[PDB]
Amino acid sequence: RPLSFHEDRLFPSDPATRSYARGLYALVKDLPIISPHGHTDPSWFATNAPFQDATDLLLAPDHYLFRMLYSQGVSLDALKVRSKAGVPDTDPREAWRVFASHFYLFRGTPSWVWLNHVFSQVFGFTEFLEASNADDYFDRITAALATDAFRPRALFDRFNIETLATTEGPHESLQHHAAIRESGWGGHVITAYRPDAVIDFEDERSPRAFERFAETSGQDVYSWKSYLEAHRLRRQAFIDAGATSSDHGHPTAATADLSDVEAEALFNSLVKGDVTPEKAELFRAQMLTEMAKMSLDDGLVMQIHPGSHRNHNVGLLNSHGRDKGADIPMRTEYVDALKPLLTRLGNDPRLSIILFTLDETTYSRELAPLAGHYPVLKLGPSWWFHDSPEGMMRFREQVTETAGFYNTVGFNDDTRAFLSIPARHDVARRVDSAFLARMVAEHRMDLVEAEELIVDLTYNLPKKAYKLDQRPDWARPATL
Amino acid sequence: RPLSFHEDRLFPSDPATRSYARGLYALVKDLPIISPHGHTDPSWFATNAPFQDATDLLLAPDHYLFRMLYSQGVSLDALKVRSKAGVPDTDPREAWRVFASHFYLFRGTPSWVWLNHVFSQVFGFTEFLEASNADDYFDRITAALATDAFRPRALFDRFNIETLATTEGPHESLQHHAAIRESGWGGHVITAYRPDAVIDFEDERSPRAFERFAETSGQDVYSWKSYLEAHRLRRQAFIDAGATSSDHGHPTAATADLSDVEAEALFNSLVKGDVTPEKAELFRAQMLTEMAKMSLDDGLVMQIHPGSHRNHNVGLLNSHGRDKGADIPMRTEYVDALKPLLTRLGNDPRLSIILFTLDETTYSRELAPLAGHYPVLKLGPSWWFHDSPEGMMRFREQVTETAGFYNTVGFNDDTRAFLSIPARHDVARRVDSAFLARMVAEHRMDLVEAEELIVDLTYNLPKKAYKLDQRPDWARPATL
Amino acid sequence: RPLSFHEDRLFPSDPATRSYARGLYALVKDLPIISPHGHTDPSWFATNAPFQDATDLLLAPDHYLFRMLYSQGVSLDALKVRSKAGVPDTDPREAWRVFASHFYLFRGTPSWVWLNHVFSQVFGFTEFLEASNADDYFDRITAALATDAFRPRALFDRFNIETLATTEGPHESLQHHAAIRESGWGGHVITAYRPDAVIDFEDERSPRAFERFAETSGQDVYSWKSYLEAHRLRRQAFIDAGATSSDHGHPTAATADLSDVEAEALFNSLVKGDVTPEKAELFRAQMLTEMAKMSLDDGLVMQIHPGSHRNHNVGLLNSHGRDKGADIPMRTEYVDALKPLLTRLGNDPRLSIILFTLDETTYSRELAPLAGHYPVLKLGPSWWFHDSPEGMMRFREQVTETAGFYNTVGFNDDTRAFLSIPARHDVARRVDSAFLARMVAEHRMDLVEAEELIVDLTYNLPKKAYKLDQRPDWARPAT
Ligand SMILES: [K+]
Ligand SMILES: [K+]
Ligand SMILES: [K+]
Repeated sequence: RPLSFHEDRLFPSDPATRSYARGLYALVKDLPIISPHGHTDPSWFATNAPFQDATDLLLAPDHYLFRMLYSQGVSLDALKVRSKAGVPDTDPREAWRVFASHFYLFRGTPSWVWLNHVFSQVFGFTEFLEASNADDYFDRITAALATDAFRPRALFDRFNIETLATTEGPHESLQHHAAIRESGWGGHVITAYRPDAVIDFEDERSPRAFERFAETSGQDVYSWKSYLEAHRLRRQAFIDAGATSSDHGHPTAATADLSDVEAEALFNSLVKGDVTPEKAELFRAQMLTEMAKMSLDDGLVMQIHPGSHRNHNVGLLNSHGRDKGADIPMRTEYVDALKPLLTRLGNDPRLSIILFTLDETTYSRELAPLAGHYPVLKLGPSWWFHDSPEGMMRFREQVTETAGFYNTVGFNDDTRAFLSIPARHDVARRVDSAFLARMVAEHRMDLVEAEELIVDLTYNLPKKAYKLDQRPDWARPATL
Repeated sequence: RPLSFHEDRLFPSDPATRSYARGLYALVKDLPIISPHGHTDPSWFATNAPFQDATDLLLAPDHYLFRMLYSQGVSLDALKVRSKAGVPDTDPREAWRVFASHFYLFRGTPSWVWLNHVFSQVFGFTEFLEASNADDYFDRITAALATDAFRPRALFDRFNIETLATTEGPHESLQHHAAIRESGWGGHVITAYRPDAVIDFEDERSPRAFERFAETSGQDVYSWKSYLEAHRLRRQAFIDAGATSSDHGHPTAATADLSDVEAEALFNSLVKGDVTPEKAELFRAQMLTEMAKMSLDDGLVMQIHPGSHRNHNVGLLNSHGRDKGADIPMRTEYVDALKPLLTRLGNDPRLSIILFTLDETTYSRELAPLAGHYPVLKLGPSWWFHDSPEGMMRFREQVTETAGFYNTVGFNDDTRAFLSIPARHDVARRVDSAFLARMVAEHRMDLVEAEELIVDLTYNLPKKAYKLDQRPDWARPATL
Repeated sequence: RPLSFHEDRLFPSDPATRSYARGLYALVKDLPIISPHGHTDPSWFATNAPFQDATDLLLAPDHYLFRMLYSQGVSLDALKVRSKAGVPDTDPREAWRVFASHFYLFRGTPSWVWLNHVFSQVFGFTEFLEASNADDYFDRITAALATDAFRPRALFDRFNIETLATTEGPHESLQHHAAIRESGWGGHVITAYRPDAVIDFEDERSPRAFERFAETSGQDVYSWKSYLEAHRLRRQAFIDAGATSSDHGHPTAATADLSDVEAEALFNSLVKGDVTPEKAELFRAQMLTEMAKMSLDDGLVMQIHPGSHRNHNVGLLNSHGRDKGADIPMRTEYVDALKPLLTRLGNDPRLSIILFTLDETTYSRELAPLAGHYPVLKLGPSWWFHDSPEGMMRFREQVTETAGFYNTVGFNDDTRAFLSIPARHDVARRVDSAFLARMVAEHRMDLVEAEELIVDLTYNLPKKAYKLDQRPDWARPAT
């Protein structure tokens, strides 16, 4: 069976609308990729070591894929998924065989589009992945990964990535990032500040996180005023690594505006070990405001990623640990939650906040009204389960009416799967084009406006929001 | 004015999409109906007595219809709706006359589609229902009901129903199901286990339910371990009557994982008469887990139907009683709610749970993320008010990207109106055809995949999910 | 760059569906405007004084426009927005300049459609608004407002408005309405009862509104039984001014059924000064039921507009005050909330309630199942942030299947911007035509049904629902 990957995919069937869409996408398809939020390993580009298997690249590290298979009765051992006891005994060929046999599950899901984009456009496959085709797929991409063109830096250059952001905590060292810039390569690989491990006292890996947060900053992190200094010192070390943004994956969008003493008192109680869910929530809430207060000084762009019920499968958390596809969205609140921070700093020009959600109902109700008013608020793209074609379309249909396009930030891939990056960004460009085309076709915007918009949405608006206009000296110049 | 019931109804207007839709539907339109959850009376097929009126068959027992009329100033006595004081004194012809004169209300509703299917396909009417057409409709339906071709069993065969499930509690007899099997007629009419009345202590008809639950089981029902034995024995009796499923219509999706002594303690308090809203919730929650623990042994597929505010009209509950169209959906939660059961049994191979909702906002947020991960969880079709062209489409648009298609169970009609069964299944088939057609037209799926999926969704997937693959000897063999 | 305002705007691109839409809209485009809920100033038509600037008419009063600009970093002083310290020192021409340079922000928003309608249809502009175009736009509409064709009364007649309802509290005078109905101009301008200031005790302007509520009624407003009489007497004065409606903008849709004695107990505590959030909520809850009980006698139609977290920007409330575009929607509940009122009066033929929402998730879940059952309940059109093409389409797509079309109430504009009224009503007619066309094209309704429906939805249904069938003798006959 052939792999048919149509040049006009994701555009609406209506030929009038499809013709407008294709023209808008034409203006935008070969523009460089700006990836200002993501979870790729910077040690891939630091060492420039090859990837080994198809499984180690596409199957084992991607939770979107092994979720579905786990959901249908397949063990994580059968797919070589990294356990807490280490990498399983399974043959990487046999792990791939199981995936290929279960590839039908992904029909109508965005993984069908992303992987077939990788298969047809990166590897040049001409047949569709099945059980009969499985081994041919395995050894042909294993062989491709051994070649010099499929080295991490070479792929970065081939994919036309202008900016790539990894996410690191304050307790981990930025040694791999230093290696990117002191090598002459010039690929603009940046970091972002995720202090979640030293902010969430209910995190099980928080005691060890605090311990190496002390090493990296050289401060008394168990006393409040030097805990804050430690954040300031580490933030500056991130800005020195090029970072322009901070990221905050809290369970809630809650913020608080405690006095310096009220915060210290709370900090003392939690460090003492008297950790209640109420105190831990309030500290996370106070830290959002505290991080924003530092952003007034150091100029970091603040991303809030709330609403994930992390580690919902308890039995899986014991056996395999974090990020194994069992993080489930919760209903999130913003109007009452963000009010304390917005009372203090909501009209401040020096602050920039980008809001994400796992709860689509808040789009037209809360997010678009808030962001269409507050100078500091901006709207991030549809995230996680919603970075799909239908989720992206719902975003545009529900957000634009009140917020407009200029109160959004564009798109990020938000992935560990490196090869899927051009695939994911392509999908975004086509869906934006489809939305914009429909506005032209229904005479809700002029074509001249639409042609200005995709270039803005794709390229200019991400760059302004993430303060990416100032390229460093160690990076390549920005060219079209 | 003519009854124009078009061949291309429910397909999108876009001609390229419409023609894919038409092609997929043709592959599926004449497949047998599998109806694994519903509320038809089993006595209809055991006695094979004819229906009497157009009013008694279409108007009086259907709450979808009299709701709208009651909503517009019509009394239920005017429409011959069974009161708590019995069947009203009004003329069935006059009841039909009022409905006919108010049939315009249903413009744009799915009942327009279902009833016009019944009028044009089942009865062969050629004119549209109006006030001046009313009497002609009444006596032509009534005359038709006297014929041998409109006997319940004869209609079951004409409709090409393969499997029909009814819904009984543990306190009622499986009298009519035994009579169906024992007869020469080979219709596969089965049952479903719905223990709601002996589980909800806040149910007003619970003390009488518990009383006859003791008669049907022969057990000490007001003592814990033998209340559980009474459930096991009754479930076995349902299995022997052909049941493959259980059904749970609780106010919430809440589950619990109490110890044996904690469960007995709570049970004893409620049996004593200390029914507090908190304790009644906890028992309904604990019983969800308890039914799943029984399902580990007997293989009953567990359907959860939560989130209905039953009997919202208090005045109507006093005068007429239950199921009179005053049950309003509530905001429903699944993530925290289902966690205690999923921690215990979420990764078990032997357990099969099907989740339904009245809260469409949980599709992309909670249900699909949960069902796209857990081995035990599957998604039921859009239910009740969302069992409709716009509703089924929203389900498919919001659920597919995370759960896929193979984590869904197809379609159930969930109706008492027997004549609307082929009408409702036809709507399911056209909307599914329309959705798949849009995937093909926008090149998000290959035609080959869509042709496979339409047949699976219609026939194979409802069969697998409801364990309908073993026909019993007392029914017909399954042919296309 | 030309101002191209296409004659088939807002209809779907699909040529067959579009052709149906165009035919349904043709049946309805020139019908008179029924505006059963709005916030226009009755003194405009009473005095018939002209409007001054482009800024004072279009930019400064409309919060949809200055929301977007403030959101991008523009000060409200730079846009001549009324502060608490009065009208700013800035030039109206220079305020217009800022808006014109930032008109690109409104791409994809309903403000694009409304304003270009005003620009092309009301004014006759031929070029698109830009920074280089700013000054020409300003003084050409400044000069047009001086002319006799653009006087409030002349525009009312030109726009073919049949009915206009304004919104007044019980503590203010209906002098301007009295001036309307005694002059020879036959424009049907009515009012609507909005008792929010004398019911919400957490309102900062409540103690002052209680004082003038006593003045206009001549009752002991600070004791329960005469407080209720003060409402009844003021409600009669509104009906004298032609009002058919009351409006209730509470934070919650909560209702209550307290006894006469529990209600007085609660009232007495709040008048004492013991205002707690729980007591204030319960009073707002009880007062909804009380207004409903009054509606059984005087026949007023009850509009519930819940869910707005008003004055979310604290610093802006202190500096500029109310209605400055910082009123954010909250999640709203209707099922448990409306139950105490519906247990008492849910089946009563004399009662009419119209339900609004700011929370689109309640449409298919709560609002349509409630309205598709209870004899008293009806659904108002998509409100505020949702009175827009995608919002109205989501409304129709989520409400119709359970509630039907006859449990809805048509459209209202809900606006201060008087020139935007025909624009907003046109959008409503185009989207309704679009939705009905899609039903016909998918053969879910017949064309005969759709042809009846847009005329009902546009004209007949709003009139029946707001009891606008009996024209008073001071107003022009409807034609
Ligand atoms: K599953
Ligand atoms: K109604
Ligand atoms: K903003």
